Amino acid sequence: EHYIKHPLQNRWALWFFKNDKSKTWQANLRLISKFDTVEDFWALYNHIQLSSNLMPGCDYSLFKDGIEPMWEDEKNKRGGRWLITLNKQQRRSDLDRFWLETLLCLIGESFDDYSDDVCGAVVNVRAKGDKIAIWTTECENREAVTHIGRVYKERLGLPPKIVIGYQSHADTATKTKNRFVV
Amino acid sequence: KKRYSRLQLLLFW
Ligand SMILES: CN1CN([C@@H]2O[C@H](COP(=O)(O)OP(=O)(O)OP(=O)(O)O)[C@@H](O)[C@H]2O)c2nc(N)[nH]c(=O)c21
Repeated sequence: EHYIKHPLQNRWALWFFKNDKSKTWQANLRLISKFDTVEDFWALYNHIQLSSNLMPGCDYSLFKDGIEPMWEDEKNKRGGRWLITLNKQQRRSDLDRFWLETLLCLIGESFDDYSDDVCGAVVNVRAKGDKIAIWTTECENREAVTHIGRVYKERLGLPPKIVIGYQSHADTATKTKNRFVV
Repeated sequence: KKRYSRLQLLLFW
């Protein structure tokens, strides 16, 4: 039809984090923008820095609107994350392409029957090694969590020999073991 | 109902 924008299943919110406003973690979160079409996603993506050009200590988070990008949210507190850990050199080679693929997985509803279990994703730019993660709502749904992990691994193009792990947020927040691996 | 392939999303860029 040409003149109609292509709507997303969900409205998404993009958040930025930098540790330069407050000594309390959550007061450093900024809501950047919300979008609910493919066209509006790309308009936003085109305006913002690549993750590799952010100062160490910064995060982007993309979460379904209504879910705050923190453990304490009702939809994250029983949940967990699939974690991708990058070495320092992968900031250059893999970080930006992995983050974009992650964004496309989310907005495109790429987890078929288990897409509702996905809450969001987070990229941490860190001097010790960058991290990307997909956050899901219930760490005890073995079927949903494992399916999501397998989709994610396939979409990043990681070979069978590379193993990724899922951690519950409850475990991450306690002073971490994997609940699942794929 | 709204699912997009990788291909589709990139084309729309
Ligand atoms: C995601 N976070 C992160 N965070 C605070 O920020 C700290 C650093 O977490 P991070 O940014 O996820 O990881 P990173 O900076 O690499 O440090 P680490 O070595 O702990 O992984 C946490 O130990 C915690 O004090 C949080 N605090 C609250 N209350 N809720 C949250 O959802 C989160």
